[PDB]
Amino acid sequence: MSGIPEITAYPLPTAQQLPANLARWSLEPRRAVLLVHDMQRYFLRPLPESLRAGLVANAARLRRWCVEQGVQIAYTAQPGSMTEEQRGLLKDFWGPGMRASPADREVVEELAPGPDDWLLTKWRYSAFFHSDLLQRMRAAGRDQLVLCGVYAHVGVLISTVDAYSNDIQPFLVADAIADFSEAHHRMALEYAASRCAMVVTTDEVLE
Amino acid sequence: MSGIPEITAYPLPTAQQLPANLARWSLEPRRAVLLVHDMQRYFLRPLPESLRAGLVANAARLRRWCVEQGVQIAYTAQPGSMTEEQRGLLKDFWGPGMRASPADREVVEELAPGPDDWLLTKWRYSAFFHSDLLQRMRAAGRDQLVLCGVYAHVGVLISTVDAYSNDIQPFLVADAIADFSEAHHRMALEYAASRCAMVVTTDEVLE
Ligand SMILES: CCCCCCCCO[C@@H]1O[C@H](CO)[C@@H](O)[C@H](O)[C@H]1O
Ligand SMILES: CCCCCCCCO[C@@H]1O[C@H](CO)[C@@H](O)[C@H](O)[C@H]1O
Repeated sequence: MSGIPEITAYPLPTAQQLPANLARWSLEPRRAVLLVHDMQRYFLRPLPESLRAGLVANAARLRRWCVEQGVQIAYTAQPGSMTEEQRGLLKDFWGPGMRASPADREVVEELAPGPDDWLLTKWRYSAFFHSDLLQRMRAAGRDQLVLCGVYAHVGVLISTVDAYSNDIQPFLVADAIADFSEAHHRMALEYAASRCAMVVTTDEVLE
Repeated sequence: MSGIPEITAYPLPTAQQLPANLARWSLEPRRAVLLVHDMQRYFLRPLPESLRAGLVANAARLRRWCVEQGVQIAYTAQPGSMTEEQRGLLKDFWGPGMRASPADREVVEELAPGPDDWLLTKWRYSAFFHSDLLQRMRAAGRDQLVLCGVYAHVGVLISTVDAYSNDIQPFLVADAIADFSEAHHRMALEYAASRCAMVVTTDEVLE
C-alpha cells in the first residue's frame, strides 16, 4: 500500500562525506527561496526517531537562518485523500496515499509555517508540477532554490532537476534531507553534485 | 568541456538481469508513442563501438515494430550552437554543448526519421521541457510512452519521470538505451522499475 519501505537508521552525511561539487554557484539570500519539501507527519512517521530528529533539527536551523537572512520560505504539501483521478499513476507505486486529516497532512510542528511563507499544493514528485512555484519565483525575482525535506532520491531530487532545468541554481542541503536508506541518500547526493545542484551541509549554509 | 566521461564497453542487460517491475502496465500500440531520445551523432560518438552497435541495432528493431504496429514515432534533438542564454545552467556541467552542424546534430542514419515522425527540439534533460510533446500526445489520444536512446540515467530517466508524472504509462526499453557505465545504466533501471516505468527488453516488446 504505501510504497515506502522499512527504513533503518543511518547517520546524516558530514561535509567530509559529500561528493565534490562540479558547479560553482554561491547562495545569495536576496536571490533565494527555501523549499521545505513534504515535511508532513505522514512522510516523517516511517523514519526511525534518531533519523527524524536529526533531520528536523537541521531543517529547523536552516529555516531560522533563512528567516534571519531574508530568504523566502516555501512549503510543499500533498492535500491528502486524493481522488482516483487526482492520484493517477501514483497509485501504482504508492497506494492511495495519505489522508486529508491533520494527523497525516500537517507540516511537523518544529517547522511550523509562518504567515509570510508560501504554501504549495503537492501533486507529483516535482514541487513545480501543477503548482505556481515557478511563477512565484519569477515574480519575486528569486532564481536560487535551497532544498530540504523528504525523500532525497524521489521528490527532493526531481524538484532539484526541475529547478535546474529552469535555470534556477539549486542548493541541496545534504543533512537536512532524509531517505529510504543511506545508499539512496548518497546516490541522490552524487547525482545532484554532478547533474543539477550544489550539495552543502546545514553548517556550510549558516557559514 | 562536454560533461561526458570516458565510457568503457559494457554488455546491455538481458531479461534475466532486469529489476522486477512493481507496476503492471501493458503496452498497447494504439495508445503509444515511441520516443527516440537524443540519438544524435554527437551523443553516440563517446560510446565504444561495441556499445553503439548494440544500442542502435535494438533501437532500430524497436522502431520497425513500432512502425509496423501503428505506434507514433517521435525524435528529440538539441538544436546545436545554443546561445549562452538558451544554454543556461547546462553550461556548468556540460559546456557549450554540440554544434548545429550535421556532424553533431543529425539523428544517426540507422534511425533516420520518416515524414510521419514527430520532431521535437530538445532543450533540457526532459523531452517534455519547453516542448509540445505533452500537447501532441494529448491531441493524438496517446497515453503511453516507449523510451529508447541516451543517456539512461539523465535525459531518458527524467523524460520517463515527466511522462509518469503526467499519468502517461512509460515503458523503458532496457537494451535500447545506453549510459556512462554499466552501474549508471543499472541504477536507472532500478529507479524506473520502482518509481516510474515498466522496464522491458526489446525482445519482450516485439513479444
Ligand atoms: C538512477 C541514477 C543513478 C546514478 C547515480 C550517480 C549519478 C552521478 O554519477 C557520477 O557520474 C560521474 C560521471 O559523469 C562520475 O565521475 C561520478 O564519480 C559519479 O558520482
Ligand atoms: C540517485 C537515485 C539513486 C537510487 C537508485 C535506486 C532507486 C530504486 O531503489 C529501489 O528501492 C526499493 C525500495 O523503495 C528497493 O526495494 C529496491 O531494491 C531498490 O532497487
